[PDB]
Amino acid sequence: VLRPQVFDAADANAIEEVNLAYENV
Amino acid sequence: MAEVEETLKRLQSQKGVQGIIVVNTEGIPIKSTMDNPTTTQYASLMHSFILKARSTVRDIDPQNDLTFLRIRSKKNEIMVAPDKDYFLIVIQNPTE
Amino acid sequence: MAEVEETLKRLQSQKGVQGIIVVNTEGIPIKSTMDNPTTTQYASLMHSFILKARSTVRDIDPQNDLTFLRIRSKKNEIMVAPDKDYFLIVIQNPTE
Amino acid sequence: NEMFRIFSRFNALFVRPHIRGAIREYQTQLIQRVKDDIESLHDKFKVQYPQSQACKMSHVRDLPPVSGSIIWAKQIDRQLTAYMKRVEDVLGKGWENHVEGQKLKQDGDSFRMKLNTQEIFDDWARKVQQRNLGVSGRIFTIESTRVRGRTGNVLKLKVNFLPEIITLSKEVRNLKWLGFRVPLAIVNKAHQANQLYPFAISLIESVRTYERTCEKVEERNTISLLVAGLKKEVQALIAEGIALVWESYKLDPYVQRLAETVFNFQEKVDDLLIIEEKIDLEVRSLETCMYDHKTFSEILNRVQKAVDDLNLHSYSNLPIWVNKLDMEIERILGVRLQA
Amino acid sequence: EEEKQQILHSEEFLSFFDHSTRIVERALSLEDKEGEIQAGAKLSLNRQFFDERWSKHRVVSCLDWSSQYPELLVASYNNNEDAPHEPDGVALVWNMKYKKTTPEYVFHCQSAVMSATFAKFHPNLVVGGTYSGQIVLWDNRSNKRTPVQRTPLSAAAHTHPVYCVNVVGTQNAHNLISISTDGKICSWSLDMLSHPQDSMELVHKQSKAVAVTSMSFPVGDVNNFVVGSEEGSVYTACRHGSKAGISEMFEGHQGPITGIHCHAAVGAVDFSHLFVTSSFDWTVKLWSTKNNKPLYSFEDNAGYVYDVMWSPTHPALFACVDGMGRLDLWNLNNDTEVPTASISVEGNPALNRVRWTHSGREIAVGDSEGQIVIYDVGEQIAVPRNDEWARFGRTLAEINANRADAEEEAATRIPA
Amino acid sequence: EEEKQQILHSEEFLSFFDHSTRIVERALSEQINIFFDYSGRDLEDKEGEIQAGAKLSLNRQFFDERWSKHRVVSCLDWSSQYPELLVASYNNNEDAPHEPDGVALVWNMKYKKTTPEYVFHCQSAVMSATFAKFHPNLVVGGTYSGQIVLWDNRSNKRTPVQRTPLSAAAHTHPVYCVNVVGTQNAHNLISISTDGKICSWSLDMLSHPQDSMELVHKQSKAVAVTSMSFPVGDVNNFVVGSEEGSVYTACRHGSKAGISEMFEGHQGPITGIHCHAAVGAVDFSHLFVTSSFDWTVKLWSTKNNKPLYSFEDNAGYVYDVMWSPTHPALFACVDGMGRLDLWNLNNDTEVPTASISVEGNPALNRVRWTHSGREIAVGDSEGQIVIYDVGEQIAVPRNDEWARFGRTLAEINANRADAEEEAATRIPA
Repeated sequence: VLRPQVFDAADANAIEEVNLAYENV
Repeated sequence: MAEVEETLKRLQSQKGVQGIIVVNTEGIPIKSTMDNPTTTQYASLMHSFILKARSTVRDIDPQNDLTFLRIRSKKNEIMVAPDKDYFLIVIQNPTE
Repeated sequence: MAEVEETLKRLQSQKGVQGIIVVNTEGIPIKSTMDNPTTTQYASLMHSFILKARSTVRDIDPQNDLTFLRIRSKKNEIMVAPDKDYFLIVIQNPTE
Repeated sequence: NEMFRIFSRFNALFVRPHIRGAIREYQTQLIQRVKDDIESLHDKFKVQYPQSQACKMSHVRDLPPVSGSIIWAKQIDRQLTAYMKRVEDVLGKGWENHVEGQKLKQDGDSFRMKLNTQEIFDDWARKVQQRNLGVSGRIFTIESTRVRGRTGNVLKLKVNFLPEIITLSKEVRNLKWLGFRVPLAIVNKAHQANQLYPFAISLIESVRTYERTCEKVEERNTISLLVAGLKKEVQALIAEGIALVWESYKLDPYVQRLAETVFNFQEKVDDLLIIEEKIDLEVRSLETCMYDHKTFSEILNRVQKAVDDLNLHSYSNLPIWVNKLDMEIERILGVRLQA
Repeated sequence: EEEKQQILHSEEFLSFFDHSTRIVERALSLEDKEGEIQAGAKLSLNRQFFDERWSKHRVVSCLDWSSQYPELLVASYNNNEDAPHEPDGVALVWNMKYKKTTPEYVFHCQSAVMSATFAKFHPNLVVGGTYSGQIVLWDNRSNKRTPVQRTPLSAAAHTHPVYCVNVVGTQNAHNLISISTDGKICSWSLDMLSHPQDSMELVHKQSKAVAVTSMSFPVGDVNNFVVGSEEGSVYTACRHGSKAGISEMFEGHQGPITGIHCHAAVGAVDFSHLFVTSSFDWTVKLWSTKNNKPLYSFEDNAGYVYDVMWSPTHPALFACVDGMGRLDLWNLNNDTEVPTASISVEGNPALNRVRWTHSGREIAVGDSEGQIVIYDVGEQIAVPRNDEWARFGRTLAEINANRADAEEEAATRIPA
Repeated sequence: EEEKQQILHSEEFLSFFDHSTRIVERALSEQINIFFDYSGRDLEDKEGEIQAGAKLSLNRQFFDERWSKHRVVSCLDWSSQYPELLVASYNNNEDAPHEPDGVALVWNMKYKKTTPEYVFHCQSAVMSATFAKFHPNLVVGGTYSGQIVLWDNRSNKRTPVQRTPLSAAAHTHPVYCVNVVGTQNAHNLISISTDGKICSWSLDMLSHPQDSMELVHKQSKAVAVTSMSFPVGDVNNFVVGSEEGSVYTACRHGSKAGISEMFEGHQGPITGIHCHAAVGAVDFSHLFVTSSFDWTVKLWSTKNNKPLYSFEDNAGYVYDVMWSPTHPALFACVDGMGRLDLWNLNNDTEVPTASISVEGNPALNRVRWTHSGREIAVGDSEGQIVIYDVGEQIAVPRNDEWARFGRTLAEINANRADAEEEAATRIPA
C-alpha cells in the first residue's frame, strides 16, 4: 500500500504498532 | 611481439579516436579492414594536407622536427604527424 | 578588435612564446608577435599555408570546421586559425 | 478487475474478521460489477463469431471458420467459467450458494446454453454429413466457368478436391484439439483427401502459375508471338494434365513435370520481360532519336545486341518476330525520313 | 593483406607506432522531450508504415529485420486477401534511418506467404515460406521481384501449411530450420533449395503428432528448440543429433500457442530453465523447462493474444501482443499482474506480430488495418543491468517460492 | 591596415574570433603533455598524507583582476544544464569606481582558466544571481537598487540585456534573493527584495512580474527577508529569515500567501540558511537549518518555532551555511573568517566533520557546491577562491544513512526532550 519504494506518518505508525505488538507477544 | 597490435588497439579504442589505420609510406591505406574507398580517399587527402604542412614547415624551416599536427577537422580532427616511413592515423576528439 | 586584441594578449600571456600571428590572407598579419619584417614574411607564409590548408580541407571534407588547424611540431606548435575574413596562426610551444 | 485487486489485497487477511461487515456491505457492489461483466460477455457473444475482427485475425492464424467459431465458443466458455470461479471465490464459501449467487449461477448456465458449442458443433457435423462429398482420379476438373456477364468460359482447372474439403481437414484437426466427436468414415475420407493434398497443393499452385503465365501473355501480347515455343510446351503440358488421372499412380511425376514446365514458363516470362523492357527502350529511342548519324548507329548497335540476346534466348517464332521488329524499325525510320 | 600486415609488423614501424600511440594517449588523455523516457518514450509508436501499393486489401505476413543491416527492418505483408487481382506474395521493408515507406526490396511471389525472415548469415538475400506452404528465397542484390530460390512444397516436401521457420545457424554454418502445419522440421542449406539441409515430420506422445503453434530455440541451441502445439502440448524440441525432435509435450496452456519465445533476455541471471508462452484461449502463461507446468500467467484480455515474447534485454520486461487492441508489456520486477504500460492500439486495431529492435530501442506492432506502427522504446526498464538481471533472478527465485507457497496454500485451503 | 582594423571591429568577425579563442582555450586545456607517467608513482606521498585529511582538497582558484578587485563573491550558482560551470557575482567595484558596480564572472569546472566563459557587466551591484534552471543560455541577477537584469552566457555582450521594471511598484528595495523557480511548463522567476517584495517575475516579460507581493507579518511588521529557501515541489512553501532574527515560512498561494510560519531562536540577523538539500531513503522535508550573525548555527523544523538544534561552535558571526545535497549528515558553512564547517552529524556531531576556518580569515560570503556536491566553491571577498574536493568516504552517504539519519533525528528528539524537560523542571518556585 504505502511501503518504502519509488513520508507517511500514519503508515509508519501502523507498521511500528504491528512490530511492537509482535514484540510484546 | 604484440606491441604494434596493442598500440593500434590503444589508438583505436582511444577516446574520440575514430580510427588508427596503418597506411603506407606513400600514404595509401595499407591497413584497411573497412570500406577501402573512403579510407583511401581520406588517407590521400591527409597526405596532401601533410604535403601542405611540410610546405608550411619549410616556409618556417625545412629540416624542423614535428610532434603532431593537430588539424581541426569536423569530420575527424587529426592530431597526427605524417612521415616517409608509414602512416598510422592519430585523429581523436579534443573533448575525448 | 580590442576584445580580440585582449584575446591575443591572453593567448600570448604565457611568456616564452616565439610568436603568434593574428593573420590575414593578404600575406600580412592582423596582429603578429615578432619584428615587422619577419612578421610580414611569416604572415605571407601564413597566407600561403592558409590557402593550402583550405584546399587540403576541401579535399578531405568541404563541410568541416572552417576556423582552425593547429600544428603541434617539435619545433613550433603552430596553432593556425584562419577565419573567413581575418585569420590567425600561433606558432607556439607544445606545452601550452 | 477492482474486485480481483481487493481480493488479492485481502486474501492473506482472512484471519482477523474486522472487514467481514465491509465485505458483506460491498457484496452488492461486487454483484453489480459481476452483472456488468456478464452483460458485457453477453454483448460479446451477441457479436458474431465470424463478425469478430479477432475472428478474422484467428482465420489469419490458420483458423478454418467452423473451427474458429468453435474456438471462440470454447474461449467464451473458459472466460465464463473463470468469471464464475472468481465470483464464487469472492463470495467465499457459498459464493454461489447464496440466493444472489445461485441466481448468477443460473444466469451463467443460461449463458453457457446460449454458448452452445455442442449445438454449434452439432450444426457443423450435420453440415459435414450433408456435404459427404468424395472424388479422386481425374483431378484436373477444368471448369470453363462463364465470365461475369460475358460468355467467356474462364477455364478453372479445378483439382479433385474443394477448399471446403481442406478447411474440413484443418477443422477436423482443430476439433480433435477441442475434443470434438466426428464421423470415422468422414475421417478416413479426409485422410485420403489430405494425402491427395500433398500433390493437390502443387496442382493448385500450378493452376495459379498457369493463370500468371496467361496474365503475362495478356500484358505482353506484343512479344506474345516471341514465346511461341514456350506457349506450345505449356499447352502440351495442359493437354497431358487433362488426359491424366490421379487414379494412375504417376500423378506425382506428372505434377513434377508440370511444375518444371511452370518454372520454365516463369523463367521465360522473366526473360521476355527483360527483353521487352529493352525493346521498349529501343522503340522509344527510335521515336525520340537525336538526329545524329552516330546516334542512329548506336541505336542500331543496341538493336544488334538485343538481337544477339534474343538468339541466346531461343524463344518461339524468331524470324517472324525479327520481321515485325524490322517493320517497326522501318516505320520509325520513315518518320525520321519525313523529318 | 599480407603486405599490410608486414607493414604493421615492421620492427622500426612497430616501435614508432608504440611510442607515438603512448605519446598521443598521454597528450589526449526539446527540453520537455526528455521528460518521457519512462513516461512515453518507453513505448512511442513512431514509424507507422502503410504503403498502399501493399497496404490495400492485404495483411501482415510476419515480422523480420536485418541483423546484418540493423537500420533495416523487413515489413512482411501477407496476401492481398480482398484483392485477388493483386498478387498474393510480395515483400516490404521499413528503414529505421531512411524516412521512406517504400521497401529496400519487394520480394514478390505468386502465392500467399505465411512466414519469412531476413538473413544476417546471408546479408545479400532473404527467404520466406508460403501460407500454402512453399518456401522461397529472394535477394535484394538481384533484379527479379519474385524470390529466385523457391523451395516448392510437395508431397515429398512440407505439404502442410508452414508457419514456423528460422534461419538456423550463422554464416559459419546455416541450416535454415522450417516447420509445416504438421511441423516438418526442415533445416534448409544456406545455398541449396532443391534439397533442404534437413527434414523431419517429428512426432511425440506415442507419435501422436500435433500442430506446433509456436517454436523457440535458446541462444546457440543448435541441438534444441521449442515446439508449442496448437493442442497446447508444448513439446520439448531437441534440434540436432539422433536425440533431436519432440521430446516432452509440456502442458502450460489452455489454448493454441499464440505467442512464445525463448527467454531472450541476457544478463547475470541465466534463464535457461525459463519458457515464455501464450495460448489462443485468451491466456498467456510463462512456462518452465524442467517444470512442464507454467511458471506464471497473464490472461487479461477476454480475446486471445496476437503475440508474446520474452524481451531480448530485460528479464523483467517482455514483448506481448493482445487481440483486445491493447499493448502488452510488463516489467516482472516492477509490474507482474497489471502490465507496466498497457497502451492501446489505435482504434483497437487487429494486431499480427511484433519485432523488437536489436538495441531494444524499438519494437514493431502488428496491424491488420494497414498502418504498420513500430513503438520506439526507451531504456527505463528494457535496459537490464547485470545487477538488474540479478534482481530479476532474485524475483524469479521469489516467484518460484511464491508458486510453491501457492501450492501449499491451496493444499491447506481447499474447502470441501 | 584600416580594413584589418575594421575586420577586427567587425561584429560577426570579432564574434568568430571570440569563438575561435574559446575553442583555442578548450584545446589548450585539452593540451596534455607527452612525457607523462599515469601509473601513479607520484601519489604515494599523497597516499602517505591521504589518511590525514584527504576529505578536503582545493581544486582551483578562479581569481582575476579585470573585475575581481573590490568585488566580493556576491552570489554563486552552478549551471544546471552544464554542471561544469559556476558563476561569480561581484560586489560594487569601489577600487574600480571607473568600472561599474557589477560584472559577472564564470568560475569554470569544465576548464582551468582565469578567463571566464561568460560575463554580465552592469552599473548596479549584483545582490542576487540566479542561473537559468530551465534554460541553457540565460543569465539574470539582482541589482543593488533591485531591478533585475538579464544576460546570456552564450552571447558576446556583458551588458544587462534586459532590465526588470524599477519603480515603487517594482523592486525599490535591493533584491536580496532571486531564483529560477516554477515548473518547466509553469515557471516563476521568484525574487525577494529587502522590503519583502516577493517578486515572481517572467522570463519573457521584464516589465510585469508574474506575482509581485511586498511581505509583512506580525501585525504587518515589515519583512526584512534575510534567509531564503523554499521546499522542493512546494512552490507555495518558501523559507524566510529576518535581519531582526525572525524565521518564517513563506506562502506563494493561498489566502495567507506570504509569511506562513513564525520562528525565532537566533541572536543575530539571519546570515546563512539552506534547505535540507540531501534526499535519500528518508524524507526530511519537515526540518532545515539556519545561521545568523551571532557565532552560531540553528537547525530548524517545520513544526518547531523554537530552533531544532544548535551548531554554535563558531568563534565569530557566521555568513553562510548549506546542507549537503547528497549526504543528510553533512552540511557546510561559511563565515567572514572562511569558516568552512562541513559537519556530518552522523560522522561528527559535537565537532564538525570538516571545520576549516581560513587562515588570515578570508571573507567567505556566498557559495554554491557542486551539483553532485563533490566540490564546494569557497571564496574570499578580495577573490581568494577555493573549491575543496570531498573525500568520498566522507562525501558519499551510506544507504542506511537515511534510515540511520531518521534514527539520529529521533535521537536528537530524545536529547532535546531531555533538554526541554530540564528547562521545564529548572524553573524554581
